[PDB]
This record gives sequence, structure tokens and C-alpha cells, in this order.
Amino acid sequence: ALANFIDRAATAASQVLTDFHLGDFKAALEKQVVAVAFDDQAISCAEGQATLDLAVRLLARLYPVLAILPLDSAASSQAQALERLAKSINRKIGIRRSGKSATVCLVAGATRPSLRCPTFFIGSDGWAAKLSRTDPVGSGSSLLPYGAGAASCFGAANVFRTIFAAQLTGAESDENIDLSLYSYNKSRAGDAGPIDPAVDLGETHLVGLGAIAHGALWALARQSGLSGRLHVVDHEAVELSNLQRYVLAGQAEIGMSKAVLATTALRSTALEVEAHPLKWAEHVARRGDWIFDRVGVALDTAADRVAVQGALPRWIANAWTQEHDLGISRHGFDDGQACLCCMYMPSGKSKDEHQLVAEELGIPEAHEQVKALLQTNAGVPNDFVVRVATAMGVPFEPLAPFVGQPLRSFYQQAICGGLVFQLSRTVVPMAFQSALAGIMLAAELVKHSAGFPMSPTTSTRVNLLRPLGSHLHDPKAKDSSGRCICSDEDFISAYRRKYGN
Amino acid sequence: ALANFIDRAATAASQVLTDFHLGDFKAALEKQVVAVAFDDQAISCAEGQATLDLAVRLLARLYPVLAILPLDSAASSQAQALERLAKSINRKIGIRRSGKSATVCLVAGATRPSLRCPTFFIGSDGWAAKLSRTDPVGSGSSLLPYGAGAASCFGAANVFRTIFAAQLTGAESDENIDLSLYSYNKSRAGDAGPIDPAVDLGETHLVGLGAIAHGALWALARQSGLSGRLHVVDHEAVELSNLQRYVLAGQAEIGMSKAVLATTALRSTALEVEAHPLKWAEHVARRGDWIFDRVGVALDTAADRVAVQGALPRWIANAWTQEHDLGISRHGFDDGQACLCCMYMPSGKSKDEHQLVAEELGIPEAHEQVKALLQTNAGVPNDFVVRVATAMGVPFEPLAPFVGQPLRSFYQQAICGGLVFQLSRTVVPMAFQSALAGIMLAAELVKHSAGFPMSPTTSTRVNLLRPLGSHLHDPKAKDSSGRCICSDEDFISAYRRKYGN
Amino acid sequence: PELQTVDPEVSRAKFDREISRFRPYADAYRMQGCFLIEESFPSAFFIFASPKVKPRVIGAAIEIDFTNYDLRPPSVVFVDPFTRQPIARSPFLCMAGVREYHDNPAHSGDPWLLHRGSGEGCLAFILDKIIKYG
Amino acid sequence: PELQTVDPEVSRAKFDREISRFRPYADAYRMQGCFLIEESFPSAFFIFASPKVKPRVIGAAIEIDFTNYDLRPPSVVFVDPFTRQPIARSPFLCMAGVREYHDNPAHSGDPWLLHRGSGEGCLAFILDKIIKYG
Amino acid sequence: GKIEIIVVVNGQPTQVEANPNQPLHVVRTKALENTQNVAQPPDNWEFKDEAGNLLDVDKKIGDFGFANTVTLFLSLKAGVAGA
Amino acid sequence: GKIEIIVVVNGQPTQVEANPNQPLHVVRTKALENTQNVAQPPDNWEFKDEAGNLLDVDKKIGDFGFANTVTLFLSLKAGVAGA
Ligand SMILES: [Zn+2]
Ligand SMILES: [Zn+2]
Repeated sequence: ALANFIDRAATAASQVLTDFHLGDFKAALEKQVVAVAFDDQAISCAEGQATLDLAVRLLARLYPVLAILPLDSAASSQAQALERLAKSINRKIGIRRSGKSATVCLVAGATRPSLRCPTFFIGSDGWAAKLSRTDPVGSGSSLLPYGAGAASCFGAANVFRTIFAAQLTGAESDENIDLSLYSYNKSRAGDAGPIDPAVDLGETHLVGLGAIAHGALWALARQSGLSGRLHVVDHEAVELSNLQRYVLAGQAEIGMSKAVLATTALRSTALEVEAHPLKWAEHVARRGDWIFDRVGVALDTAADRVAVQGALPRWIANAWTQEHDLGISRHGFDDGQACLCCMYMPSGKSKDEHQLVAEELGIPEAHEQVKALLQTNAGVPNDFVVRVATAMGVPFEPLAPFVGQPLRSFYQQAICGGLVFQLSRTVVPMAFQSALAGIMLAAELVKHSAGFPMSPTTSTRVNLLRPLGSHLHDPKAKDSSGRCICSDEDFISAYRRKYGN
Repeated sequence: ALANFIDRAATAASQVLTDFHLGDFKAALEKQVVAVAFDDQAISCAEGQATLDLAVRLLARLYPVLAILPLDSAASSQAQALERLAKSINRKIGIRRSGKSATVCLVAGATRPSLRCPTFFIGSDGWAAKLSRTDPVGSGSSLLPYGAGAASCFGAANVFRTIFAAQLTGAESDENIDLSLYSYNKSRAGDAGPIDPAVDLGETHLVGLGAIAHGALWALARQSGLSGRLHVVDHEAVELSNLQRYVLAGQAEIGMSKAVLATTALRSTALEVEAHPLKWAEHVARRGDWIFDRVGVALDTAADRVAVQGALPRWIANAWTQEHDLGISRHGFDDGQACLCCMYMPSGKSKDEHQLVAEELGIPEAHEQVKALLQTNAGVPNDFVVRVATAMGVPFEPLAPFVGQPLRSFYQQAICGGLVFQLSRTVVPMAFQSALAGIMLAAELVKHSAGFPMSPTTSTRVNLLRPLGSHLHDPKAKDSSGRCICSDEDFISAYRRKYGN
Repeated sequence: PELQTVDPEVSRAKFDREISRFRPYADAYRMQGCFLIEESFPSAFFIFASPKVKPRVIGAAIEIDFTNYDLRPPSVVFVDPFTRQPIARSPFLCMAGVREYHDNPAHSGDPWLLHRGSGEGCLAFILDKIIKYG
Repeated sequence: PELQTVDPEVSRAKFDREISRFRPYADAYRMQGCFLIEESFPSAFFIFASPKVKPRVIGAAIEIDFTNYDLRPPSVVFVDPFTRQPIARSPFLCMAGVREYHDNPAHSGDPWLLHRGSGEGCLAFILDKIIKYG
Repeated sequence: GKIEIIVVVNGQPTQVEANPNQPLHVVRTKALENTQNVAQPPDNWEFKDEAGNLLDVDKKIGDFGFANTVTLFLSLKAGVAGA
Repeated sequence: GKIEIIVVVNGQPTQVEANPNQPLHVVRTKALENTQNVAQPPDNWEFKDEAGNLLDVDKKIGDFGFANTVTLFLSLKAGVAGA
């Protein structure tokens, strides 16, 4: 009952599991029965429905057999919804209505199932995400999805670290979580973040509509009280393998334009969503305005992210996932802090020609000999080519004609010409990472436009392959080389011309 | 006792005398004794001294023997001055102190000499020039030189037409002249022009400092009460032959810069004279101002005169002498009237290539054949070249190689190349013409800057080889081809930008 | 040399207008091999290369002077393309509208003021002949 | 194609400044055979002719594109001098400061943001190399 | 209706009677003889009306629409000599 | 005078005692072992102070002029994956 996308999932787990074996992983999954139990308290509120929704959206993208366990009769209704939802993602998924065989369990609401397997109680209160291995935590009564949805992510993360504990180092189960998604600190009684969900997004651009963006769209669909205009931008369509992280893409959305999916998903919100089945550069070219109030970036390369900053939006919320980490960074351009381009600036310095050519040939040690060969423009000796060939892991015979030729001719054809590369790891994240970074990107865009005070640090990061960090803030300082565009007086004038100060 | 410049004089007379014979002309001159008689009335005023001065400046440039005749003892002083002046112009000139042998006589003042020869009484009153063959006319008491100096010119003109009457057609002696130099009409009692000599010239440029300019400088030296600044402009120096018309150049000024002469001549006036030993274009280049309040033009070619108008002065007074005529024309540029360029516009229209080539070869009749030869680009036949050679008065053998060549090759080398011109009359005016046009140019510049009403007609002309015209006004209308610069909106904007309206 | 004697407000206004009317047709001229290199009152420097002739060689370089322009016709001087110096040795441009024609005494019968205002002696007219017979 | 994504107030300001710093040295470049034919954001078209080589032939014509310029390096394309169309067939300009170098994966180790602000990738640098090895 | 023209010829006025079917160069020939101005070629003379407009000598005297008495001018071109 | 450093390593804080004559990559080695972050190559980690300035791991711990108790950060480079 593994999903037809189960291979993209195995790729994702093969980047985080020590001693990954594909047939073993699939067989580990088939021994599992992951249970979702819920009662009248969970189903009687927006937060509880949200937490159950995202939990099943995550669990159904990995496990072949789920147990959907309503604990009283009030939940019997929600339990059919959840069964339906899981079957829309994986039509061959197994569904049990008994906990007898359950191997892990997530619980929302106030009622303990009396199951023998490891059980995580997940819930929320407004901005607070709540997990407990010992006691129910219940769902609050706000119209905010952020605490609710983050808890689904922590639960889904804990289900995974419990099943695959032997293949994971320092990946203990959380015993308690109580994380404010407003402050990213441990929630305190004194500072309860604002529950009012009346926030105007202005004209906000959400660029890139893949895995991270789906968590953002999940959250924005579930905060009634958002108004404003939202441009969603992406040229691609959903593919089968994408259903391993895209929490809003079931089997039906395969082949659908990502921009069209994003609009359908918000169709019952009060937002005026504009779908652009375009690349960012085409969206920018056609708008011809160059005034961007708020941009939320969930693209896939550093180059694409830096290009957004070049258009000089008023403020950016940037989101990412890597192997041991996920996070979001905020960016105004004229604020004394780092800009989006600072985050991806290249490290090092420009090297002299002789040092660069020696490095690209795999012989940094030979810089002095390289320097001379470029001065004298002399023919490279035989041992020089045997050393470059060895250093680069490449047969000698292809490089043999360059013996006695100038070093430049050699360097030109083997490097600039791409010869040695002919002679010679996409990071796939876990669904619960993509979802939580997406949820965190939504919370930034909403908080920024609500005018709440902004995080002290440039970034806020989370590692879901370990227990939650206790200090989730990550400082990054403005780049100081002078080579970043936030140092450039022309860029600073263009920004101040559009937005003041 | 003929002057060392007597040949330039014979050239001047050879353009006005029928059946000129050089040896005869010189022998006619040596039979003459031209007398200047004057009394106490003439010498006791500015006008009388001026008239005597210019009379001897003119007569001494042609006649070999003069009679300087003081009629009482009051004139004995002036008579030495006049003797000196004549000897400064022609050191070998004969001077008599008896009228016995006189053949013609000019008389200033109130006293009749009782000479048997033809006698002209010349005088003035302010702006009025006065000649009489019958009775004294006397000199007035103003500080204006214009009436006085014009009378010297009419007298000198009448002396010449009386000596050389047989060689001149329709050149009767004037019996009476009474010409206002203010109105250029016969002077009337009702309209006595202003005698006040307080006139400010502003910044006035006098371009070209030759024969005409010398009459202007004569007059300006002799109107005390002129103030202002005067730029005199000319690069050349006085030559021997020039002493035939330059009334302010004696033997001493030979080799002197014309610009330096003009300044010396005004050294006792209240004018601030600036000498420019430059061409007009160099004066204009160095000034870099392009604001010219008043320009008085006494140049020698139409091209030079038109170039002055191009600099767009506020107002121009233009002066000239030709064979049967002398005159001055006035010019503001934005005044509905003709500009200086109108006066010299070329006549005709642009002709088609075939008509121009046929005319320049001397075969206008052959336009149709010329047109064809340029179409077909065919070889010109033999009879075509025999016809062009005949028409142009030019041997055939030089043109013979062009038979059978294209018409363009022929036209290029015989015309554009200047061939036929290799195979193939400077107008020298009478001193009394140059002097009177110069005096008339001075009167315009002074009247214009005094703000007096300006002449109704564009020009005012005089023919001194005949009795005075009775209608001296000459109308010229604005050029109407549209090709003159006073039609051009850019020129009109540049003028209005500098001077208003 | 011709010094500027016309009020330069006039000549400089007309020079600028000629350039203005050249700018829309700059692409069309490039196809025929005509490139405006430098434009600054009173000179315009062009270079000429045959587009059909290959190798594509610089075969002419001229400076068109508009001093005293339009009271006086413009001058066309063939100069060296790099050094901007006149080269020694209808060829030479004996045509109406060009100062070198009108200042030839053999062409005294065809004075420029007969052709003024008519389109002869503008920048397009000179360029169009140079390309046509070039 | 590279579309303009940088706020064009930025790129157009820097493009204009590059041209401004080219104008004083326009005469010096002409001597070496370098003529700015057309300048209009974002392209600069030059033509190249050897001054010592006679016949004096157009031997190179390039368009330097400054789209997204200075966040992104400029592109140098060899085009046909008249038709302005790219010609087919270090040669090609694999040098730092030129977009075609930085977009080569073999030069991924030398990203442009290491060289930004330093004079590499300005208009004089590109022209000076083209003349030197040309 | 015959017209009585006064031609000022180089400052000397004279009077020529003209019939309107004659071309204007008849009045020109006649005025130039009354004033003995026959040396110079007659094309050197500019026939102008009182506002100084240049008149065609081939055009017929009636075509100018002159009144019964008219004053014309027969004047030389402006000179160029001054040095 | 030995310094007590708290290194937040990928959100997990730990404590390393340092002597000022040690180079900073000793505190880096030690914090990365306390937190079992030894898989990734250690150059993948950015040693930053609380204002997020990047610190040289070769420079000696005393040369940074830290107080007796200091909090540093051992953080990964910002990621690029989002699709
Ligand atoms: Zn930055
Ligand atoms: Zn005019």
C-alpha cells in the first residue's frame, strides 16, 4: 500500500538515514500502522481541524497503512473527511479503524486512547505549537493556523524519528514542545501574541509555488480574516514525484499548473489571488511597475533568490530547506541589516590568474609553476599533464595532445571548453520540513503586514531531524566586502526613491 | 606736376570718358589751372573751413596745377594751410597765387573773384549743400560737416565735368544745388533739420577702411559733439595708388595700416576709437559677443557685405560706388523692409542640370542634345565639341581628346577643372564719389543713432557724372523668393533674441 | 579656413535639426554602410564601408562642416578615418549644395543663394549621393 | 535571453555612467581603431578596424549588453557590423567580468559577485582587452 | 486707355506714354533714350514700382494694373565697390 | 584568563571552555562533538558572533577580545531548496 510516489520519499530518506537500504526502508514502512486519534474537543474547533488536516497530509505521503481513530461519536464525521483526504493522496493507502496493530500514534484533543505504542499528543493555542509525550495538550479556539499546523509538523517529525531511530544520530523524541510561532521562543503566559486575524496583505507576491509554498498556501487558506491582493508566480506544473512534499497536491493535481493550484486553494478566502504561470523575470517584465510591497520567496536556487532582491522590493521573507535545517530570513534593503543577497554572497576572494588556473586544474600546490608557464607561454611538460590528469581523476590519453602546447591552450580546452568534465546530489526534503518552512513563511508575511515588531535576528531556523532547538534565532550581519548590492549607492537610491526614507 | 599716383586716376577716368586716350588725358590736365578762392566769410566758420579742406583734398588728387586764391587778408592764413595740405598729397603739385591763368574756379564765402573762367560758388548751411554757377552761397555756422563736405564734392564733380565735357554725355554743369543731407530732398524753409550735434554713437562698427570709409572718417572728425565708441575694422595698409581716392591719405600714410590711419584721424574727437587690423571674421571671432548696435559697411564685394548681415547686427548702413552711381542703403532685419542680403541676392532661378551644363558650355540652344548625352552617358560627337569650342572662343586642339568621351568627363575637366578658362574690369571710382558716399554713410550712422526718422526708401543714390537727380530716393522691396536670410525663422529668432520685438 | 561669422544661434540650431532628422534613419544608413561616428557643432564625421563587398573595408571617411551654415553651404572633406586628417589625391564632390563647388569660380554662375531653402545642401542630400555613386 | 529584472533605475544609471566615462577617451580609442557606433540602454555597439593594417578593414563588431547590469555582468556578442546579427564561429571572451564566462559551469568557481565593484566588467575593461589581443 | 508713366532713371525723372498692349520693355527703351542712358546693356537696369518690387519687362503694361498716372523706377543694381 | 563559550550549534546550545592561546577551530571541533554534528565537513559551519559576523577559525581565541562569558553561533549557510 506504498504510494506511487514512494521512490521520491526513499530518496528523501536516503539523505538523512545512516546505512540506507531501499528494500529495507520499504519493508520497515510496511510493518508500520501510524494512528491519528482525535475526540470531540479536537474536531469542535478550527485549530483542531487544521492540526488533523495537516497531520494526515503529511503522514499519507509516507506510510502505507494509517489508523484513523475517532475516540467518540462527535469525531465520526471528521474521521470520514480524513479517510477521504488520505485516499485522495494515495488511493492504495491502507486505512484501519482499530488501534490494535498501531505502531505509533498522534493524538489531538483531550482524550487518551489507551494504545500500547508510542503516543504523541499534539495541539496548539493560537500562535503556540504544542507537543507532549505524556499528556493531552488540546486545541485552542483561534482562527490562526500557525500553532496548529506547526504541531502537525512536529508530530509528523516525531513519528519519523521514532520509526527510524536506529538510522539517526542524536534524534531523540521530543518530550515537550510549546513554541510560540509569533516570537519563536518558548511560549510564556505574560506575552500572548495577538489573536486578532484581521490582517491586510496589501499587494504581496509569492514567488515559486513548490513544496515550501504549499505550506504557506495551507496556512493562508486557513486564516479567515486575511484580506488583500496576492500574486502567485510559477511557470511549472505538479509532477507525480512532487506529491512526496506538496501538501496540497493529491493524485488529481498531477499535471496541473502550480499557479492554478495555488489559486484554487485560496478560492474561498477573501484574498484577490492573481495567477501568473510565468517565471519571475516574465512577471516583472509584464508588470513594469517595480514597486513590490511584500515578496515571499520560496524558489530553488541562490541565483533566482538574488534576482528577486535586485528588483528592490520593500521587504522580503525568504524560506528554505536543507539536510539538517530549515528556516526563513527577513529583509528590508535600507535597514542596516542583511539583505537577501547577503545570505547567498560567495565566500573567498578573487584570486590571481595563476592561483585560479592552478586550482581549477587540481594542482593548487603548483601555483608557482603555473605562473611561469603563463609568463613564458611555454609548452606544458609531460609530468605537468600527468599531475593534472591524476589530480582530476581522468585518463591521460585524452589529455595527451596538450603536452608541449601552451598552458593557456590546455586550460582553455580542458576547463573553459568543458573537456575534463566529460571525462569525469539534488536535496529532496522531508514533507514535514517543506510544510513547516511554508507555514513559517506565511507567518512572516502576515506578521510583517500586520505591522507586528519583527524578529531580532535576520533568520529563524529549525532542525526537525533532532529535538527542537532551544535557541531558534540565527543572526546574520550585513555583508561587509562592499561587493553586495546593499552597499551600492545606486541600489540604495532606487529603493529610497520607491519607498521613502 | 602730375601726382605720382596719376595712373590710378587715369584708370578711373578711362571708365567714364568716351574715347579715352592716356597721353591726351595727361596733356589735358597739364593745360588746367584749377582755382580755389575764398574770403573772410568762408574762413571764419567751421563749415567754410571744412568745404575748403575737402575741396583741396579732392582737387589735389587729379590736377597738376592749383591756384589757391585768398580774396582778402583774413584768408591769408587759411591759404597757407591749404597750400600745405595739397603739397602733402602731391609734393610736385604746382601752386599759383594768381587767377590770371585759371581755367576753372571754385569759390567759398561771400566775395566774387573777377575771373574770366567758369566759376562755381559752393557753400552750405547745416545739412544743406549749396552750389551756384551765378552767385555766392556762403557757409553757415553749424558744427555739422555734411552740407559743407557734400558741396566740396559737387564742386569737384563740376570742375571735372567742365574740363572733360567733350568726352561725357549728358553731363551738364549744375546751375544750382541746394540739397538737404538730412532729407535728401531740395532744402525747404519749413523743414530745417536739427543742428544740435550732440549724438551718441553707442558702440558702432565701421567695417572696411578704404575710399568710402575715408569720407566717413573725414565727416566724423569734423562733428564735434559726437561721443561714443567706434570700432574701425580693416587688415590692410594704404598703397600709393590708393591716394587717388583716399581723402585722408597723403604721401606720408603710404604703407600705414588703414586701421591705424582711421584712429589717428579721430584722435582729437571725443570718440573712443578701437583699431582692429583684422578682417571682419577675425573681429567677430575675437569679440564673441555677436551684439552689434550699429554697423556701417564700406567693404568691396557682395560676399563680404552679405557676411556682415549674417552676424545679425541691429541695423546696418551700407555704402557703395559704381560707374554711374553711388548710394547708401539702410537695413534693420526685422522691419518689414529689405535687409542687406536682399540688395545682393542673385537673380534667376536654379536651372536643371541639362540647362546649366548647356549654358556653361556656351550652347544654351543645345539643351535637348545635352540632356540626352547625360542620360545615355554617350560619347560627345565631334561637331558638339567644335560648337562648344567656337562658342567659348577657344582653340579646338586642346579640347580634341574629349571627342567620344562622356559629356560629364568633358564638362568636368573643361568647366569644373578650369581648362577653358586657361585657354581664354576692376571699377576704380572718382575721388569725389568715394568722398560723398563716405560722407553720406557718416550722416546715416549719426542720424540713426540720434534717433531721427529714417529715409522712406531703402536707398539714397547720387550720380556725380551728371547734374544732380531730382528724386534721389531709390526703393527696394524685401526679397520675395523665400531664399533670403530675412525670410528664415531661425535668423529672425536670433535677432529678436538679441534686440527685442 | 571659414570662421564662424553668422550668429551661432542660427547655425547651431540648424546643425542640431539636421542631426535630429538623421537619427530616425540611422539604422537604414547602417545597412548601406554609413555610420555617424561623431556629431558636435560644426562637424559631423561619418565612415563608409560597402556592405556587399567582402572583406568589409572602410572605403571613405568624411567630415561635413556646417560653419556659417545655411547662409553658406556645408563643406565635405575626405579625412583619414582614425587620424581625422585630410587625405590628398563627380569626384571631390563638385555638386551644388557643397561649399567646394560654390567656391569654384567655374561654378560662379550657380550661386548658393539660388539653392538655399530647397533641400540641397542638407545632411541627407550629401550622404545619399556619397552612398549612391560610392 | 536575459530579461531586465533589476530595478531599471539602477541598471540605467550605471549604463549612462559607463558611457560618460567613455566620452573623454573617444578620440584615444579612434586612434586604436575603436568607434562607438550606437549607445542606447542597454546596448553599446562598437566596430573595430586595425589602424596599422592597410587596407583598413572592419575586423570585429560587437554589442555589449548591460541588462541587469552590475548585479549581473555585461554580455559581449560579436555581431555583423551592418545587420547587427550574431556571427557564428581567449577567443569568444572567456574572461571574468563578461556574462558568457560566468555562465559557463566550468567557471562556476569564479562567481561574478567576487569581482563586482572592482573595475572588471566595466566598458573600458572590455574594450581594452579586445583592442590589446585584437 | 493709355497710361502716362514717369520713370525715375538713375535719379533723373522722365515721362513716357504707354499703350496697355505694349510689353514693358518698350517703356524701358523709351525712358533710357529720353535720359540718354543707352551705353550700359539695358538688362543692367531694374524696372521697379514705387514699393521697389521688380517688374517683368516682358509682361504687358496693362497686366500690371497701373492707374492712369504711375511713377516707376529704373535703377541700377546696388554696387559692391568701397575700397 | 580562560573563556567560557556557549556555542549555539544548529539551534542546540552547548558549552566549551577555551584558553586564549588556542585557535578558534578548537572551540569549533569541541562544540561539534558535544552536539554530535561531525558528519558534515566542518567548513560547512559558519562560526558567527551574536551580531552574526563571520569569525576566522584560524585566528586565536584571545584575538577576538571576548569577555569571560560569550555566546557564539555555529550555523549552516542559508539553504537554497524550496521546490
Ligand atoms: Zn546585502
Ligand atoms: Zn533679405
